[PDB]
Amino acid sequence: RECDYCGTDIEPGTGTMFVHKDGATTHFCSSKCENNADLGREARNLEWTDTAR
Amino acid sequence: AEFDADVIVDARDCIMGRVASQVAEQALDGETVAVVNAERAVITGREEQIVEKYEKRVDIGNDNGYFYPKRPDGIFKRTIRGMLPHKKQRGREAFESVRVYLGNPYDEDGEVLDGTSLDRLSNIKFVTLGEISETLGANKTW
Amino acid sequence: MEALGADVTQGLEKGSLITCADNTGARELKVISVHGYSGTKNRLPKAGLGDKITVSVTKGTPEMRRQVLEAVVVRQRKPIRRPDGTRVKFEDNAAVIVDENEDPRGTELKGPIAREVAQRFGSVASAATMIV
Amino acid sequence: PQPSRPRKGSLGFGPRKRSTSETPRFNSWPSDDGQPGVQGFAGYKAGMTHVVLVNDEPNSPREGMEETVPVTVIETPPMRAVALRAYEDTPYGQRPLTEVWTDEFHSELDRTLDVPEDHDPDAAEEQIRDAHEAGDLGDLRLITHTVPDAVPSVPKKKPDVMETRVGGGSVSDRLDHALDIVEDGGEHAMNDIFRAGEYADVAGVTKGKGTQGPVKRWGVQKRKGKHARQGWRRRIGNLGPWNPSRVRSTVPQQGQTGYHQRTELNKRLIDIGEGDEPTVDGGFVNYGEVDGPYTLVKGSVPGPDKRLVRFRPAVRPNDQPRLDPEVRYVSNESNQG
RNA sequence: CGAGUGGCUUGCUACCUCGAUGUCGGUUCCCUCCAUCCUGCCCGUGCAGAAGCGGGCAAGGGUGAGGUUGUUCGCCUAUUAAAGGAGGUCGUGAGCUGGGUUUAGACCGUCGUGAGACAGGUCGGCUGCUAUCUACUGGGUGUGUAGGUGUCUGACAAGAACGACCGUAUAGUACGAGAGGAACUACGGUUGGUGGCCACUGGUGUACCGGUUGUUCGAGAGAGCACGUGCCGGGUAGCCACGCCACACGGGGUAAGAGCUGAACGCAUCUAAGCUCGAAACCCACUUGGAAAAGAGACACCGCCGAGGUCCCGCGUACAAG
RNA sequence: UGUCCCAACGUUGGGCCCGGUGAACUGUACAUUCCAGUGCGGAGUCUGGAGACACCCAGGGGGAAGCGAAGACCCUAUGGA
Ligand SMILES: [Cl-]
Ligand SMILES: [Cl-]
Ligand SMILES: [Cl-]
Ligand SMILES: [Cl-]
Ligand SMILES: [Cl-]
Ligand SMILES: [K+]
Ligand SMILES: [Mg+2]
Ligand SMILES: [Mg+2]
Ligand SMILES: [Mg+2]
Ligand SMILES: [Mg+2]
Ligand SMILES: [Mg+2]
Ligand SMILES: [Mg+2]
Ligand SMILES: [Mg+2]
Ligand SMILES: [Mg+2]
Ligand SMILES: [Mg+2]
Ligand SMILES: [Mg+2]
Ligand SMILES: [Mg+2]
Ligand SMILES: [Mg+2]
Ligand SMILES: [Mg+2]
Ligand SMILES: [Mg+2]
Ligand SMILES: [Mg+2]
Ligand SMILES: [Mg+2]
Ligand SMILES: [Mg+2]
Ligand SMILES: [Mg+2]
Ligand SMILES: [Mg+2]
Ligand SMILES: [Mg+2]
Ligand SMILES: [Mg+2]
Ligand code: NA
Ligand code: NA
Ligand code: NA
Ligand code: NA
Ligand code: NA
Ligand code: NA
Ligand code: NA
Ligand code: NA
Ligand code: NA
Ligand code: NA
Ligand code: NA
Ligand code: NA
Ligand code: NA
Ligand code: NA
Ligand code: NA
Ligand code: NA
Repeated sequence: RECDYCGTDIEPGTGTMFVHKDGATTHFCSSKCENNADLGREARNLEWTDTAR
Repeated sequence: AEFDADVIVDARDCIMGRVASQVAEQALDGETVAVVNAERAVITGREEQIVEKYEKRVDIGNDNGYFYPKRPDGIFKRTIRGMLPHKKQRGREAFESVRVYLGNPYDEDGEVLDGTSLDRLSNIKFVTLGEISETLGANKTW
Repeated sequence: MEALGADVTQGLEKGSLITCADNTGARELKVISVHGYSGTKNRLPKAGLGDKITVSVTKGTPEMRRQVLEAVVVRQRKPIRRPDGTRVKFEDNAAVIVDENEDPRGTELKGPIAREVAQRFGSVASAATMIV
Repeated sequence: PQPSRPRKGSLGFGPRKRSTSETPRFNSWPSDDGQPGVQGFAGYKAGMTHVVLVNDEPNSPREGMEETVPVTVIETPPMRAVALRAYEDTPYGQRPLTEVWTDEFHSELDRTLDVPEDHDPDAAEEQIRDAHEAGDLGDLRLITHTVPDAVPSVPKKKPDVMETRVGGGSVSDRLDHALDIVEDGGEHAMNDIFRAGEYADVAGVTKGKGTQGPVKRWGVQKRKGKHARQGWRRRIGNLGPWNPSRVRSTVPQQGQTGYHQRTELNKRLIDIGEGDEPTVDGGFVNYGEVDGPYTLVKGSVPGPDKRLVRFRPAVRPNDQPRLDPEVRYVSNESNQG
């Protein structure tokens, strides 16, 4: 699998599958990514993000 | 191992109590006694009750404790103790100079004290220490 | 009941107010009990995914308000674990009112439902839009 | 009316005190079924990671699917039987009779033992067989020890000596099987005893935590409500009733916690390999790198990383052994992050 | 109507304490009883089944959560296998709490000439002590057993280390007109308890990095203070639980009971002698402790001018000293 | 909203070990007790058993009807205000 935030390959047997109010699914590889999105940031602007690399 | 017993008594088919009483008797006269074949000693009565007594005594205890033996070794010696003033320095000595054995680890056959022998042909209501022991849940090593 | 095929960590307590996921005319539901669950001294009764609970209708239509009905937990905010180890958390906590046989009292279901819910309550499941 | 409630903690792991040996000692042994063999091994705890697997259980509806399982890595380099000990049967239990040793001693077995210089491996043997003729030969166990040197991550070199049991077909057979294992050099390995899939019991001396309150030591409650801001936060209401005018032992008090021995039951062996298949990136924190003879254990294991843990084929298994489970993916991802 | 047992209630008695044995209720934490609410094995039935009804053995384990009330009691809800009762100075204030009873202030009603009263009601109204002995939890130093290293044994001791439920198949089957509706056995799960662990999820993380408000070091660069981080964002290790692993079966002996063989009593009879079976209870099993078990143990090796140990030095898989 | 479910980890001052300083409470005597019993009917000290090698550190306070106050509650006094 691949992270729907950062884009880094997610390690099998690791992670959270967030489910939105509409129904959409978003897999995060870490708590860092979750809280970075809960702030209002987009993976594109964050430099350390592979999406941005 | 090695006990220069002046007297070697055989408990086989004998009434444990009567036996422990005569032993106490002698151990107080300095006599170095060694009781043998304890597992084969007998105590008259109704088995189902005789056991409750012994069981109860095992349950008994708390922090301080009430160490009651389960092997036919201990049971006998502990019975003998009760016939001695084990806490006075004279009776301690008399007690300690007495030992109980499982089976016969000696060369001579033990002797049967008078009137201690039980008649199997005339009595059907009695128990072998070994039985009680196994009942109490002791490991049958003999 | 039959295995959920997933490990749950209860997100609800007796007294918890949650969302009514259906067109029953109920909007807010209040937890009250947990079928087949007995706690321990002081422990407040825990409710988690796929649990047949007992509920008090908190908000809604003047006909549905204050009605003691059974229901099933379909979504919660606490992460629940799947076989492959991943975690699964939802947006809110919710449940759809149910009857004696365990068939939905309402017609349609609003919002998603965890796939594990299907295995215990198919009649509710076979009436679902999204099954995550 | 005082709602009921089970007591706080078990009276079965008492008295909760420090253990006598940092090395675990088994009290029970596996019965004598199959062929002659040693009933136990050892190794040093390395760390935690997950291994992805194929649902083995034929009664699992999910049978045959992917499934992530937690695994405690443990280093199990070959141990060495240095002698055969034989107990005899007396009306006072079982007592050692004699020991039959070797000559080939590990370059560092002297850091613990006063290694033999002049022993009689024939007369003792002789005496043993004689006890057997007589019918007073109780079980046979080998004195075994490890090679801490073999595990770089383990700082210690001084071998952890300990006795494991041998039980086979007849008594004669395992006496010989015993003799032979020894005669050579005593060298043996995990594979020799265990096999992946099988169930084993892992005994070990838990992580030590020093003195601790009753809350953490017995799972009692801290004070609640207003009670907690009063000057008592983590101590019980009372030590007991008026009479009996004394404090029982059954009442939870302050004391030593951890570093007690526990023989954790029914642990599954995922795989027994060699090399660095298990090792993590960065390195097993507070432990190091693994590369060599190992064993993967399902779930947790007593003790912290670097502690000696012994194995023994589960004596009270519940499930039938589902041999050599398929290993699809062992995670090497770092432990820090 | 008659005979009794217990000592929860109530009353009677005035032996005990007035140089004081701190109240009720609650809480917390510990052992217990059986007159058993559930769970195990039985019997009878106005026992078809399912579901009940009455009785027997049985104290292993459980017996929970909330609304009014200071309440105990009790009334009510929803769950539940069931949400049993009682003893321990009506267990527990050198543990907590202080809502009620029962100080001093005040109001109401009633009584009273009045001061003032009430077995009427209401608002406010304090919780002292540095443990000497004993007791138990854990930890050390000596002595005894009479040189050291390592490995053992097991008298005895502790355990609830496990209890219970739901579901699937057996089965829409047995039984029943029908409705309805079992079981043995095999599986999977939940819950309570228990022991351990940190790959994983979550907490913390005044280690660390970043953003930013005020002010001071002229600006900048870089920093201090803003309570023991200014605030905010992120957070490693570790410690943790809300995270994860593990926690039998089976034997042996019995109770209530079902039976066998069987006499006293030619017959009959489960009992008197004897024998077969049979409880979640009892013994083993299994976990933990345990040579100071005074019968103070066993083995192996090394050594008695030398084996081995202490201090010392670098550190912890250990740690309040030790 | 950590009041609670149900607790965790952290900070600061103590706490613990070392140097220095250095009190009080309390003390018929003996005193390693525990289970029963018995006694002015609530015993470490009597009776019967059980158990107990001595010394020490730390702890939370079960008991000494622990210490503190010649009971405020009750009645008595040919008492007081
Ligand atoms: Cl005891
Ligand atoms: Cl005496
Ligand atoms: Cl007779
Ligand atoms: Cl409830
Ligand atoms: Cl409290
Ligand atoms: K009084
Ligand atoms: Mg409560
Ligand atoms: Mg980590
Ligand atoms: Mg990660
Ligand atoms: Mg009087
Ligand atoms: Mg008092
Ligand atoms: Mg009864
Ligand atoms: Mg029926
Ligand atoms: Mg009980
Ligand atoms: Mg009281
Ligand atoms: Mg009580
Ligand atoms: Mg008290
Ligand atoms: Mg007080
Ligand atoms: Mg008050
Ligand atoms: Mg009031
Ligand atoms: Mg008041
Ligand atoms: Mg105080
Ligand atoms: Mg600062
Ligand atoms: Mg006395
Ligand atoms: Mg007076
Ligand atoms: Mg007065
Ligand atoms: Mg006057
Ligand atoms: Na007799
Ligand atoms: Na006993
Ligand atoms: Na305070
Ligand atoms: Na205070
Ligand atoms: Na009375
Ligand atoms: Na007095
Ligand atoms: Na009270
Ligand atoms: Na019971
Ligand atoms: Na109530
Ligand atoms: Na009292
Ligand atoms: Na007080
Ligand atoms: Na009180
Ligand atoms: Na049985
Ligand atoms: Na000794
Ligand atoms: Na807090
Ligand atoms: Na005390």
